[PDB]
Amino acid sequence: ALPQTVRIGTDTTYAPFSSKDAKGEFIGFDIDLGNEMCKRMQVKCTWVASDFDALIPSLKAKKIDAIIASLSITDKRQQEIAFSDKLYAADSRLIAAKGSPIQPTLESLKGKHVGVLQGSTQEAYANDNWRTKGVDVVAYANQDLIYSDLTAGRLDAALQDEVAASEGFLKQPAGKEYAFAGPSVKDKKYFGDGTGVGLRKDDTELKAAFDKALTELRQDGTYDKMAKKYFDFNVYGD
Repeated sequence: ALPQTVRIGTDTTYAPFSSKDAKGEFIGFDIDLGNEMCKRMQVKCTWVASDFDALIPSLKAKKIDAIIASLSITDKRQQEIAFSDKLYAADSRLIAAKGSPIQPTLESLKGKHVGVLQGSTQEAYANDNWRTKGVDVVAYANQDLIYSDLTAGRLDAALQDEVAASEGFLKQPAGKEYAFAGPSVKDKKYFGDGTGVGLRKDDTELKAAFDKALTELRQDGTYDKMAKKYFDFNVYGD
């Protein structure tokens, strides 16, 4: 059976997907997606705020029943837990000066100076595809210096998470004359297969319910209406 009340864990420090408003209500695209799915599942859902690092432990311990918290669908996590179908993409993407012909390809990037955050999934992607193939990829301790190096012309391009740069640098005055260069880069190995509802492996009925609700709210246009509140692009991806 479904939970009487599905307890859904999230970390409310990640706008525009999950945060708290002035009245202490949970808000964001993750919250809209969860609530809409729950409505169609005809189950009660209670949101539970905690730190992201505690979510999978809480799920395994049955303190909560589901995770919606921009949780990447990784093969490593798939070994321990289950996921719904993709909620939206969490891919990376290059940023360069407006008008730049740069593409996220080895051919385009040879001769270029690319910056990436040290220790990141973006760094790993850039390492295997670009740096070891001869592209000047330089790793940074701090994202802020990546962006100030880009605007100063020290860097030609920066490889970042797509949505975070879209909400951050590209909407700040310093990023006004900058733009994504080429399409997002997609690879489950480095970036996962999108985000999804995190679930216990044996709760197959609950997975079936979330997946059914998601398919239905996507095909009747509710997904796109909800996403448009936060995003002016195809956040779902491919």
